[PDB]
Amino acid sequence: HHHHSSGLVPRGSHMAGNLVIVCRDQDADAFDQLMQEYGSFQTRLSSTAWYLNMNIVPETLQEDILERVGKYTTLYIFEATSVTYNTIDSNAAETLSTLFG
Amino acid sequence: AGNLVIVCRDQDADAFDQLMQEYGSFQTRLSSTAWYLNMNIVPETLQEDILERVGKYTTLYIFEATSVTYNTIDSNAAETLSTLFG
Ligand code: NA
Ligand code: NA
Repeated sequence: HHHHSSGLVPRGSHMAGNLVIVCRDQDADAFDQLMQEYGSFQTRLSSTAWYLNMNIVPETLQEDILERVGKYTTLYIFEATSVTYNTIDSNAAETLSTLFG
Repeated sequence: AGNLVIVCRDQDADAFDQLMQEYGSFQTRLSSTAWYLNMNIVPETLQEDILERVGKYTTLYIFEATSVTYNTIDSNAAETLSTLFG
């Protein structure tokens, strides 16, 4: 079973807010430093994209990030309602089912 | 339509971007490894399509999005999101 999907459901330890944060390549390392502050509630999907399970209004996260990295920084924050994904890595798959619900 | 965010690993960036071209003005590239797509497509169908063309061991994530907030230097992304997202 390498194909998976989740409706990112709030119930139990899965918070209601499901966010996808994307930056530009040039800011990858700075966004990662910042995302690590959210602990086990985020995971890095690529050098420039993260998933965050947290009850935070997107515009508020945006103001927070711009205050730290600078107001001329490019970023995109989406509220997600589902995820469909594929991985070949057994270790990444268990992290992800847990993080996604 | 539906609002999708597609993310791959850095190793696959060139292959994904070639493939995302078929969606024309309905997609915009946000970074090397992330795209926004405005299209009426089932996410598992998009996923099966991608895996058939890039390889079945490829890592990918497809999110259905219900809102976006952004600040950007990329004129194509600003225009595509502000016009198509809703
Ligand atoms: Na939220
Ligand atoms: Na096809």
